Amino acid sequence: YIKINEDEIANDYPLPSYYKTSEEETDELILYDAEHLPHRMLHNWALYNSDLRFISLELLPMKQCDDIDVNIFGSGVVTDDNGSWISLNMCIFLSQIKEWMIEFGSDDIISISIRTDVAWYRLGKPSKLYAPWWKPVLKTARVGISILTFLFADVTKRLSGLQANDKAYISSDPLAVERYLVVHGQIILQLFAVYVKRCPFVVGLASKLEDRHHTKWIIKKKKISLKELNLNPRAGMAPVASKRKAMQATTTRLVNRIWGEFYSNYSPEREIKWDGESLGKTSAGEPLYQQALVGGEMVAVGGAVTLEVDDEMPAIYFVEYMFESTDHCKMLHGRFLQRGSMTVLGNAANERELFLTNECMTTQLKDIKGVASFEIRSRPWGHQYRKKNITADKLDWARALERKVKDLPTEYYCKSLYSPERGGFFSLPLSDIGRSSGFCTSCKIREDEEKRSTIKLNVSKTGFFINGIEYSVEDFVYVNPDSIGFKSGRNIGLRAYVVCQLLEIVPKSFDVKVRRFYRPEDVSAEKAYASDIQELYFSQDTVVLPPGALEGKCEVRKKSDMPLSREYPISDHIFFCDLFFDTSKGSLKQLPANMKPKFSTIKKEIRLATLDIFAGCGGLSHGLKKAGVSDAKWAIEYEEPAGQAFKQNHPESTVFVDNCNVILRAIMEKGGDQDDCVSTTEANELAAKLTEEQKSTLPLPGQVDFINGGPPCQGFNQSSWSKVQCEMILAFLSFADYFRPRYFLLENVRTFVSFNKGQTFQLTLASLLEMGYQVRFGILEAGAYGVSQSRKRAFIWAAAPEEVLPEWPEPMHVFGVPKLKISLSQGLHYAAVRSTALGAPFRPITVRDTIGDLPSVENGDSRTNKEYKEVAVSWFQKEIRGNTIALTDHICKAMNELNLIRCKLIPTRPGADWHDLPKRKVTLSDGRVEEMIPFCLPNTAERHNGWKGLYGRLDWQGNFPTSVTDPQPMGKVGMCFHPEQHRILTVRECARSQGFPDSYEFAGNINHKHRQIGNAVPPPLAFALGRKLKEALHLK
Ligand SMILES: [Zn+2]
Repeated sequence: YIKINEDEIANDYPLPSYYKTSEEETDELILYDAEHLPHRMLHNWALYNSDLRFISLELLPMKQCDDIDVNIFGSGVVTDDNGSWISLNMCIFLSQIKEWMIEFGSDDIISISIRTDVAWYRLGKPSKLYAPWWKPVLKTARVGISILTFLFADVTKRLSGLQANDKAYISSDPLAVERYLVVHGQIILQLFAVYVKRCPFVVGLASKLEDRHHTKWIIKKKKISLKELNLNPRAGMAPVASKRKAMQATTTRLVNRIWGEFYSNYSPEREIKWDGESLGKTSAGEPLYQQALVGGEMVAVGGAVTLEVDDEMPAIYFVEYMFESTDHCKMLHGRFLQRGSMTVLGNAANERELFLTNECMTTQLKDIKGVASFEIRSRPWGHQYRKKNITADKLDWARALERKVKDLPTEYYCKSLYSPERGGFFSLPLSDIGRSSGFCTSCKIREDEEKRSTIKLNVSKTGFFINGIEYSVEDFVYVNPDSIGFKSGRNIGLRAYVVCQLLEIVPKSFDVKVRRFYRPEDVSAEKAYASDIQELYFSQDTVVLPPGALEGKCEVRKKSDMPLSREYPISDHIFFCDLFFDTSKGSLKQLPANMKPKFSTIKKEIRLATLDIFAGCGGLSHGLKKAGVSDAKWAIEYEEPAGQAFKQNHPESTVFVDNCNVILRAIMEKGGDQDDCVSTTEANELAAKLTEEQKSTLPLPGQVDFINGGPPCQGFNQSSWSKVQCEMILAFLSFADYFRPRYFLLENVRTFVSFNKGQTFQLTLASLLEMGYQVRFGILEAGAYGVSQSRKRAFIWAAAPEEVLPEWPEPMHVFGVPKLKISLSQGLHYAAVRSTALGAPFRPITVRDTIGDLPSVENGDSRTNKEYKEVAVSWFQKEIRGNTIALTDHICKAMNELNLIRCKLIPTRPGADWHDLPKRKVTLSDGRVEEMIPFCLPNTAERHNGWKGLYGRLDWQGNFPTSVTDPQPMGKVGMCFHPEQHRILTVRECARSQGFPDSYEFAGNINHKHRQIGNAVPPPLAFALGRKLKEALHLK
């Protein structure tokens, strides 16, 4: 017997996918424990190997065989045989199928059947997931019947002559079609043999199969004897059974109105005389005028005028001041009033809403096309003003509709200042605009920015200014490392800022001489490992640089004067120097006292009551509480293990382990607002079934001052209203609207600003602006703030009109990722923070700095309590271990014997992955011969090839990849193995990768703990945001 394995057939079949199902699954031998076998047939069947990888039916033999090297299992629904035959166009799991059969469809109705060791199985319509592995079998059957209708090289020429119109077309190339025929040989040879029996085509095909021999087998006779247990991978596993029903979200009448209106309107449903007297004179001695006539209509400071434009739509300018030119000219100054449609909002903005901008313009009075009605909205803020705002909104909308019906001029309103450079909508400086004093604040800002572009040397000849930063003699500066003169291995060759001491300014328009400081990583990687992050080595290397190669200023002190407080995400540009590094010998020595280097010399209750929606294990809440800005008094979490973990880590919190929509409905029912609720009847029934004690502790408007959390947006095409109605972002925005918190921090994945052609982001911004918020957005990479796991997160800050929008934390660690840009419109882009790829104050955190001291554990552990065996060595271990003396959650997911063998066979070299496993039939101590190489990708499809990272180890000096949120030791494992040990990353190691302190505790199964760790904002990034918010909170 001759068989062809996956190497040749892999071209036609798609990329290998894996089988998943629900908990409904029963054994097969127990149903029928015991040629003349039961003929039970199958619905929604599927086939797989021992790794639950979908496998073509072509890999099973035709006759009896004593030993079948390839093991194959199946699943489906066992049902009564009805003699269903195919011509064109309770759940069970099978045992090791021993063969398969084509039944001769004399009336062109050929069927499909399989034989396990117990009973026959006729095959019906398969599962939709297995259809890609099902269609090629039908295609080759159609080819076989086409040749049968026709009746070796003559046949190949005949079938190559056919074009793509016929269903039995393969390819016009003789060689490719011959390869296709020889690859699917037995599937045609047996079909021809069951009809001609000794036709030359048959013997030619057999000869070709021998020419492409890949596996021999022995044909035998009746050997049925039940001597197997089940050996099925599916047997014994408990599948995930949640698939929570996406019920319609509970929303307020405002958010629902906005989203429904958007998805229903779109988606697949002259005399120029003055007026008055001058109130003063400008600096240039020009008259200052407040009011003027234009073509019979009015123009005044604080109003808006229109400028004639070439087509398109006229531009609107907010008048700042009016003056008469020296040559008796009527001229005015205005600020650009961007229309809502041209901002990042796009089509999700009202027609009547305009946004102030920093761009200014100056023009003659006679160039005005006309004056448009324009008012500034200053509605009061607070939860108690929501009903009045709703009534005013309805009245204004009715008035606008009435005016549009009678084709009257549109009345505009402005309530936000759109700054794309800062990337957000801010509050209007009502006391700084429309001053009519002849001074434009935006013009002053532009002039100041222009002044921040010149390399000017001060009169003292001992310093200069660059980028608005003053440099002086004896200061400490940053120099780009270049200016001096694998997936895991991202930060493998990136150097931090070169710290230098600027000694003398030598003119050349001048160059600066700087003495060099040497970082620990310059000596060796091991020295950088066992040393502080903020340590510098003194040296006597002086280099001359242009003044444009200086990035900032820092401080350098001794060990005695270093600050006592040590926050983990370091926001202080402070280093300490104690040792001397000699480049000639590379030897570190003590600092001699002969020179005595001139080092740097020293010379409330704002905590906000917090409601944390979708809290999870509490990473964001812990980070914000460590920064002294959040209380985490209330939390809401659907998942039971996540709520348990939150209650474990935050005992003082009040955790609601319930649906967000149900909790919102209960809150809005307690407050007395039922007519403002858009909720399903199921939500009403669930909310009505709540303990009175729980309803007594529910939050109410006025008791919440900070709402934070990340909604689980499904995203992923322009979905209709009936599909976007069930998203949790609507419930989150309804929470924000009803409670009216002073601050609102939304967190989501990087692709949040691109879901549904970016409509979700625009709609979120539109809802937040309709509420009356100041909204800013950005994308932050957690890897640049201390963690060793790259994670890009989109953050949206929202603040009350009278509050201050927090700034974005400055990245302080090197990370090789370009600027993270959000595209607004008109080719404009916004970057939240600078890309610390070519330079940063501190070196990147490596894997060894994170998991280099934890005790070793074998593959699969359950001991949740252990003791440390090695003292903390690096800076990260010392900082994250703290005073903890009991190691918790140091357990790893247990892999089967085959996966353990595969992991042990992976070499402990950087960049190693599944490409390094040897090709050999392995045999674990179970009687199950298996292929060692996990995947068999097609030779073609280069883009769909190069599957690097799967079964991949971690580089010691690399960083944790993004693909370790939920390690899965069944199919596509990914880059999750340990750098040195033969195991998957433990829960504690994954927590340390995200910056979770060793004192943090997780709850639930290992899968639940990993899901909590992967779904939480890193406590480092959360703490950085918290301290930025604390800085913003002290201004007000
Ligand atoms: Zn201006």
